[PDB]
Amino acid sequence: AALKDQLIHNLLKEEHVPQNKITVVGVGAVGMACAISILMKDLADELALVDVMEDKLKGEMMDLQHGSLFLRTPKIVSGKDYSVTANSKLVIITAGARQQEGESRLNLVQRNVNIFKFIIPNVVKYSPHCKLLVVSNPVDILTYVAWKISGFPKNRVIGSGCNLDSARFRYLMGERLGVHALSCHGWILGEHGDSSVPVWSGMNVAGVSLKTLHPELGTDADKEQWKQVHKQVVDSAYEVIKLKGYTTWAIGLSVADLAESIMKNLRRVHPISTMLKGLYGIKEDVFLSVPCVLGQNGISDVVKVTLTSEEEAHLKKSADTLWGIQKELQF
Amino acid sequence: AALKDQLIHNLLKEEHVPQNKITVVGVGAVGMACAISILMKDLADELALVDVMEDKLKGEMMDLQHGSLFLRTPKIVSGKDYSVTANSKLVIITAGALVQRNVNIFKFIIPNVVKYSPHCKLLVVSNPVDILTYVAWKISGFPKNRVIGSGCNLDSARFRYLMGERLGVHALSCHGWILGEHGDSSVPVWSGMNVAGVSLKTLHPELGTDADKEQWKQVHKQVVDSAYEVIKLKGYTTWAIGLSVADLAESIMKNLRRVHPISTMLKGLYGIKEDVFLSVPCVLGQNGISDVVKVTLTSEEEAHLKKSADTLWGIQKELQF
Amino acid sequence: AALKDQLIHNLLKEEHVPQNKITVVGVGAVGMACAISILMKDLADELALVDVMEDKLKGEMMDLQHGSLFLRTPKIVSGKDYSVTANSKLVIITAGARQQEGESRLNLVQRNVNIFKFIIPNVVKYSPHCKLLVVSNPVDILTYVAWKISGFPKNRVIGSGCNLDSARFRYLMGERLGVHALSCHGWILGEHGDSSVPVWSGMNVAGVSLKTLHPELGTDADKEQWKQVHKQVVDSAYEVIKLKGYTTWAIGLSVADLAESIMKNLRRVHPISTMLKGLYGIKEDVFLSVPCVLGQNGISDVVKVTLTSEEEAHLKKSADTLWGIQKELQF
Amino acid sequence: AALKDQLIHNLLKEEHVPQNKITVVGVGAVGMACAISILMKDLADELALVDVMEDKLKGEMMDLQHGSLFLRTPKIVSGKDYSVTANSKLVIITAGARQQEGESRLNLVQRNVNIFKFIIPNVVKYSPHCKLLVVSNPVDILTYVAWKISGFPKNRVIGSGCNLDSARFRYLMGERLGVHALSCHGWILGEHGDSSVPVWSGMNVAGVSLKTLHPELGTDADKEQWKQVHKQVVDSAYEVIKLKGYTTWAIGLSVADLAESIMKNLRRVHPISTMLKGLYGIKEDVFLSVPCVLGQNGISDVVKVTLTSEEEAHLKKSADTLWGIQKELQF
Ligand SMILES: O=C(O)c1ccc(-c2ccccc2)nc1
Ligand SMILES: O=C(O)c1ccc(-c2ccccc2)nc1
Ligand SMILES: O=C(O)c1ccc(-c2ccccc2)nc1
Ligand SMILES: O=C(O)c1ccc(-c2ccccc2)nc1
Repeated sequence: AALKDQLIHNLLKEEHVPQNKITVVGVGAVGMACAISILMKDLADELALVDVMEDKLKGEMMDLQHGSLFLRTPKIVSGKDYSVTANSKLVIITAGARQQEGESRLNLVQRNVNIFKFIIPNVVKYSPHCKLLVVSNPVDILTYVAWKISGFPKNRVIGSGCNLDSARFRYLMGERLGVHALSCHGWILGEHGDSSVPVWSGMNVAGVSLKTLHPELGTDADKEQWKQVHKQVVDSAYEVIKLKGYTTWAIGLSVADLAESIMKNLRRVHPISTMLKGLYGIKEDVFLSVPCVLGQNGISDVVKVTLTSEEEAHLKKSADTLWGIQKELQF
Repeated sequence: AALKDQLIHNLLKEEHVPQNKITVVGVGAVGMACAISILMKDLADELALVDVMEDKLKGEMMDLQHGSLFLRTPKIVSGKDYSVTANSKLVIITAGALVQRNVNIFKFIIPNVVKYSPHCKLLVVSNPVDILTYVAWKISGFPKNRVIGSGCNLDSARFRYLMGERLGVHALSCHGWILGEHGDSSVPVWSGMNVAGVSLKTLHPELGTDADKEQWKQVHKQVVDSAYEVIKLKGYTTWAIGLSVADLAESIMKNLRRVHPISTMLKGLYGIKEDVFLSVPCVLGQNGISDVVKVTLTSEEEAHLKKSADTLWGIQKELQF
Repeated sequence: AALKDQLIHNLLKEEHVPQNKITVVGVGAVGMACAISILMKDLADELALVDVMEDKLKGEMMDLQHGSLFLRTPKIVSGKDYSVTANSKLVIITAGARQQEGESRLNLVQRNVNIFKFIIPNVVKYSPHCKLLVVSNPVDILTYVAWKISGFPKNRVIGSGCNLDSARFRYLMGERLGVHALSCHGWILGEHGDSSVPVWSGMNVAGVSLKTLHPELGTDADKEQWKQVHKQVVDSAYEVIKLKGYTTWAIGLSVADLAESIMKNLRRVHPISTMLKGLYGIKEDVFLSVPCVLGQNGISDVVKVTLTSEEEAHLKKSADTLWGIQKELQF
Repeated sequence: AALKDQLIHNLLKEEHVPQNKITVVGVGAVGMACAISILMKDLADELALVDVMEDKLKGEMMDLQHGSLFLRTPKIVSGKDYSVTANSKLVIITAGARQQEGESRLNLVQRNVNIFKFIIPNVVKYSPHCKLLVVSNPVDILTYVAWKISGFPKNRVIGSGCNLDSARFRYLMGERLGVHALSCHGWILGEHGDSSVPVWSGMNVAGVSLKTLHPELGTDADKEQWKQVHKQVVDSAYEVIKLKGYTTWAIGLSVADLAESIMKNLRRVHPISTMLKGLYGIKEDVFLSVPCVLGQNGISDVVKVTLTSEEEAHLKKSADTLWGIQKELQF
């Protein structure tokens, strides 16, 4: 009698269980950039969104759903209750507090810790086996906080870390050199941000080391000021925030790329933040960006880059800073 | 010599004439959704963004540029000056403010567009879209095949999604057309709704009427209201409109000749005698709209289109260019 | 210290389990067309190939593997031993014998049964939960054979059936109308091949019924002879075989499209062959093509097309003929 | 009134000109692998095939056309007559004479030269401004022949060169190290074939030089025998031919990737053969593979790789042997 039933004969009951589900936590501008980038690359057969702002959340979900004709991701869901995130292979954390003025660093972090104490247990409860990917800043610290709270082995807790900044570096490199970023290679490692380390000895096109051609590369004795590009990279995000208010598109694309490696088990190497106690001369429980092999089991291996003693010292300094801070957090 | 020249021997004096360039005018939430959707579909070898808000504009450009490693569009440019848009195949208009005001705005945007891309196709998304497509058309001087309104494209996609939810199948497999004037006055063509060539109206003759126990009529209402419901929740809409626009971009750039519910100057057809744009099923390719399907309409569906034409013309009569 | 261990520090011990594995059985031209199309649509994270021709098999695997740089499917495996197919979501059967001089078509069918008696139990053993998609001809009969041998519920055994033929029909429709195949709708249903049924009443563009515009559509009294469009469809495989000796590309593309719906749980409606006893007036255990909702559990629902009395008669006759052949096969 | 005219009202009476047309010359297994890969990457709005085997040609065209529903390339054409190739952006030559015996090299080349004397003039007649991409072996010599016959400037005449062999190298590299080929970097340069040059110095993951971790890399004294990996690349085509009779998929994928850089003006660096007189110590009109910037105007720039004296002389010798043969060609 009903039209559906007149039109369609049902032969199979529902067993409905997601096979490649991704959850994004937080629907601010970064969260939604990750979401659209992930939808348009067909990485998931289901997408879930969660946030505390219920109207905003429902709106974003609906807008995405109205695009269904143009996507190959058949199920998009959302809710404040984390049961909608259940059985995710990958859960991306973009939520957090924004540093107020006068706040102080340690105080900003703690407020983010307090948010994660609510988020992380809810993620783990409904997706015990997922990979966690943290994007919230400061990423290296907050990836640690998510690791400790979730109880997950280190291979399953990832920080986007320096992934986008390495992408920005390759872009600026390509602009100076007149070739596409895809063909330009450079690595930024360590602590996300201004303390991050541009590995000059690895920068090359077509296997041709720029440092071998141009020995001054990276020093202050450089007429071409290539050391500036790293600073350009670091500065360029705050430049963008100053211009449009925030950044979204690039980080979203960045995160989708990582998600691809994970969902398809590509085992590509990305500069991302991993718990590297024991490597790179690091002694504390700290996340730093190093070239990681990324696949369906998270970070399985790490490339041991050969660093100068200065570069090694930089990583140690950041490890001390990060640790000193984490030592003062309330969990 | 410079490091670049130690690394790279140049063999050709490079001339950059973009071959598959697309411009988005307006970097609001709609314009930027179009941009990112277009970028992720690999439709252009160059993207230009233009807006009057210079800081916002430069910020959006830089943000997209930073994602270059993950894209296949080698050049992204922007500026308030329209030289940056030069030689575009397709220029998508998302800027706007009424109507005589938009006329005044378009009186600046469109001639700037035509000056730097004399041969481009125009795609207007700005509301009220049927009227502004007419405006952009008159000011442009372009023949009608080259000026296109997003029209009922998204609302059809919304309708098809809601059809899919009700039937338990993907929107791709649910067919249905919303035509005419974009918005509250649009026409849900009940007679064409079908899955796998099976008319819903033939199975269920009450489809779309008040006596319809399933209230399919409310589905069209829900479509007409959905933008409003989404704005109420998040403040605006973006993703779906951007996706629907990139899909039109795709048919154009790849000369697909797919059929879309978009707004075209339909004088001479469907009984209309004025210069107005309404959504009908249009064949869309590298030359824009070259053909339209003649939907068989009920006598009152027809009178509904004629009414929208007189409504649009009534407004269009006033304006001055 | 090995170069690998010098370069890369291992942090995890992988027990590799494929999450979106597809297997193609038979690396003839049809099988390798399915394989390349599936690879270029990023539908799987692992591809396995099996065939009895061991050299040919290894050669195809290696050729595909040499392309890994340009693909996003990290693992391509092969072997005559079906352990390589273990834990496949989807297994595509293109293996078959070709007729000799010589033998009747029935005798040719039985030899394909004997081939399936070997393949199907091996497939089921290593992938108990997979869906089966049978492409080998005659496809309605061989899909039934696979159903029977496998013991799978009907929702999981799918025949490619009239999927390609409908695609061909839509292409020829679009050539006549000056519109892309994506916007021309029309269905070829029933038994794959000569006896297939062009459902004239369903043919439309933008929801405008051609039949209503042109009541002669598909009749002998039709001055535009649209029936010849169906005849072109029925003959197109033969025509391509006369010119190039076989067909590959189109069937491969049409199979990858079915694979997409399955791997991504899209629930798109495809004209494919399904066990339809109990529907469409059919009283026998036969597979015929009807519009099927295709997803991760295979065929969950079928659309009930309104058929004329003469159309129902063609289907029933097809069911009789199919069933008649099936009783004569040795299982 | 015809059904078409009842259904569709024509508003525009317009003409032809394809905007991103690609032509493939030769519908052997290589040309068709190029074609399907190009079709599935959405690189063209029109595809033309040409070959002297008219039935085969028409068969392949039809087979591809039947897959229209599943593609986004609206027009596929073919003909023995080159007018079908008019206004191509890019023309890919995969036609050539085969090997028999008693190779007076300047014979199975001079015969290819006589074949090109027919093809290339026809190509340039209908596409005066196309880029030429030669894949036929021997590729460095045949790219020179097409360059001479066409009258084209060197930037627009390209040979596939060592592009696939580098991809194979990066694949084998990935297998040894446990990471995807996309993250494994290495270049094979110079004369395509046995005499190609593995550039040991440039091989790396994430900017870490393997030669620097492992100085013996590439030498006979290499305990890990990485020299054999290059030899394995040089032999792989022969190994695959031995197994399946030819190679197709890998070369096709590699060629489509060059086509992408051209059609989208990506300016990526690929190891392809380019007329390198004046560079790398060479003074003759020959084509060798070096890292090239590839865009909408073909090869506009070359990367100058730092070579060992041993590597340099190896390239110089290749140049002289190529010229030695080219001298003896009758045009
Ligand atoms: O480096 C950037 O551009 C960058 C990185 C992270 C974020 C970010 C902002 C809010 C919430 C989560 C992440 N924004 C910008
Ligand atoms: O139907 C909608 O949701 C819809 C349509 C157009 C627009 C739109 C808004 C501003 C500028 C251009 C276009 N927004 C929403
Ligand atoms: O309709 C066609 O073109 C068509 C369909 C199936 C097959 C086919 C041939 C051998 C093995 C398996 C399948 N060939 C051609
Ligand atoms: O290296 C290879 O696998 C390889 C390269 C070229 C070709 C090739 C063969 C015939 C015509 C054109 C190109 N085959 C194999």
